[PDB]
Amino acid sequence: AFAHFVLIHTICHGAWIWHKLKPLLEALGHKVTALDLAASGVDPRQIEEIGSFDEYSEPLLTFLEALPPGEKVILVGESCGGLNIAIAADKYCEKIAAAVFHNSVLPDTEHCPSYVVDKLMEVFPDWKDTTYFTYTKDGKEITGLKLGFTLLRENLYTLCGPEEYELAKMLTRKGSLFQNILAKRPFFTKEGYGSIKKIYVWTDQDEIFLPEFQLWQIENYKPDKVYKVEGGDHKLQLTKTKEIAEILQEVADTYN
Ligand SMILES: OC(O)(C(F)(F)F)C(F)(F)F
Repeated sequence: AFAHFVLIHTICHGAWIWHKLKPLLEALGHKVTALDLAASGVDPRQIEEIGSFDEYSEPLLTFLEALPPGEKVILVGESCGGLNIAIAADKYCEKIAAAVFHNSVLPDTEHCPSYVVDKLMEVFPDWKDTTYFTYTKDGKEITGLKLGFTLLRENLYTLCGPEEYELAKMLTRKGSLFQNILAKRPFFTKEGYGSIKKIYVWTDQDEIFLPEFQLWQIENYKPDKVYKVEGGDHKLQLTKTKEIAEILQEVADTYN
């Protein structure tokens, strides 16, 4: 079967990390949309204009609003992309056949939206040469960040080629986890987000979202399906592109 995959990058990244995976899925017969979220990739906004993870998710929400009645998509989110999935599923659960988490945060419905991110900062507290700044938007002080190049090299793109790591140094932008805004956000609902099928893809070779955090998330909010990819790194759509496309074909053949 063919599905329409909507690929959702992580913060400080853009549609471009999917540049290898999107032609592979299309060569399998699938339709693929690779969005730039607010102030990400070649989106015209800067991060200081964005006051929350919900506003940051506007390109995905606008995309889902434009789907004609009865068209469903499979959302695929990498790293912080799981939070954009949770936001989208609370507005458009009928339009989501399934959600695939790719070395991604897995929000739940029993704790606050920031919960999984609070646990990530405890498991991975040293972001090496990542720099931080603050800005104010709608009376809230938000901590922005720009991922350090050594963190990019060693923890995110560990096993990627120098031409893939070069794209990350050239294209990663200032972003924000909006953690303090997520902490005071209403909880993801059981009827929207809680109702969708969740497929959890990960590698125990991930150098930022370490096995303790990912195994902690699997036990915290049980996925409908778990796939463990052997080897690769945090960017499995670059180091294990073929393997991710095979898993996504299986999800397409399972969830309607
Ligand atoms: O997903 C990241 O890019 C961040 F957005 F959380 F910073 C990470 F991989 F660096 F953690």
